Amino acid sequence: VSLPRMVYPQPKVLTPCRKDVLVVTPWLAPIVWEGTFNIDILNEQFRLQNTTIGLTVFAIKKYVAFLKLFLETAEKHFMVGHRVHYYVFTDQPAAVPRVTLGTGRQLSVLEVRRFLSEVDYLVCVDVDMEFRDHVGVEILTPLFGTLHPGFYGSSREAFTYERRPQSQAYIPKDEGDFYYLGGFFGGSVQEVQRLTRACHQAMMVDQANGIEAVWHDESHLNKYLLRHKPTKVLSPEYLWDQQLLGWPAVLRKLRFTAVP
Ligand SMILES: [Hg+2]
Ligand SMILES: [Hg+2]
Ligand SMILES: [Hg+2]
Repeated sequence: VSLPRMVYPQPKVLTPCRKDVLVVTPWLAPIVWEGTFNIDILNEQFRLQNTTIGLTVFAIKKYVAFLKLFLETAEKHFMVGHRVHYYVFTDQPAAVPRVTLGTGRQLSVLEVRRFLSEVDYLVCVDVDMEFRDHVGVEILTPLFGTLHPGFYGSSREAFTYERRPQSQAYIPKDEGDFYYLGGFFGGSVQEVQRLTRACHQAMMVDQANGIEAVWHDESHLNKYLLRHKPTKVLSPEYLWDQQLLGWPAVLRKLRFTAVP
């Protein structure tokens, strides 16, 4: 459907949006930084499609204690205005806190195909986190990864990829675009299921061969995103640790952060 009339600042062809950072990958995927997007335009596009976003978290054992702050802050910052379905995977269904949700937002508790019928996009994150600023439809795309906040300025030789050729997650020293985080990725339901299927299969082959990748699921994620380039990449605004890394000039917003 057509966008409505909208009044906003004209984009300037001869003024870059950011001169301090890379805003597009060599495969022409945007790298999402503050200042690259007009959220009013994007909200319109995604609302006109009545987009539903699934947000998945695993909260096992002691980690169920992090759900309250996670969900409360998500209510304030994650996809506000859009349909959201939270999926909490937990071994303790009765310990899930009763958090008040905005309209159009729901939570399912899954004790430890349906995703295809219930949501358009899946976003997969860690529970021991909090939202501190806007995380919205600017991230949505067929497949996205997030730049690890400890490695975004590193050479590829310094990336902590799996370096043993015996592992399915093996990446040699001369290969690699970025170091993506295991704790924040997503995409269309189809692409996320493809990713998780590929990673599960690679992990089985490694297990059969007596090897475990150096950073586990993150190592396999990195191999997958090397071979299947993400259609957007999120900047470290989208997963930061202020205690460990401070607040550099390059970060105009800290959107989603570690909870000590
Ligand atoms: Hg997921
Ligand atoms: Hg896996
Ligand atoms: Hg993976």
